[PDB]
Amino acid sequence: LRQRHTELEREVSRFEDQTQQQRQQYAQAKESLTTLNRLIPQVTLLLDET
Amino acid sequence: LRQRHTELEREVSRFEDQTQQQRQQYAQAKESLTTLNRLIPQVTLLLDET
Amino acid sequence: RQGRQYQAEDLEALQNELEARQEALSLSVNEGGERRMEMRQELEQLKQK
Amino acid sequence: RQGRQYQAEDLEALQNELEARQEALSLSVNEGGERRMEMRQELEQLKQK
Repeated sequence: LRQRHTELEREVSRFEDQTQQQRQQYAQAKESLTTLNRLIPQVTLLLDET
Repeated sequence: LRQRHTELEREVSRFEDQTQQQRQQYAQAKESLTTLNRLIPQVTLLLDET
Repeated sequence: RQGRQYQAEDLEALQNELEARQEALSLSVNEGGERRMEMRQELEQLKQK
Repeated sequence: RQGRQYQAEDLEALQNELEARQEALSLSVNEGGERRMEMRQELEQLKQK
């Protein structure tokens, strides 16, 4: 059971690392998407590269 | 523990409902924001009410 | 559809308001589900017990 | 800021992909949370044992 506890702590660390990395990365993706859909939600089409 | 099950079912129903409503209204407001910044992301400036 | 005329003449600020709402969306859901999800596990545990 | 010159000529696909990645945000965060808390409950059971 102590070996199980050690492996469980390892698994906690793995889950926390995965959750951190994914949440940060996709939060910055959220920010980028917000910037696109705010400043240029097809405002490029209004520009149309005319 | 079966009484605890009853209380747990009560809590589950409450949270399920609350989440359903809140997500519905917030998603509708989000879709409203998207409609704004899609149909009129300051496109009213190009309209300009001339 | 939301608001009834609700200052559509110059609505800019409302969008920023909605951003706050949008934020409160994720929070309001991220907590909620987890809570029920929490009890789900506990419920299972209780059942097992 | 994101990408260095990143299909600015026609970027809508990228907005769509980022929406998909936000769906992935929600899925991944919820899955990680539920798994880690269930295995925390397993930790508690092992502790009592």
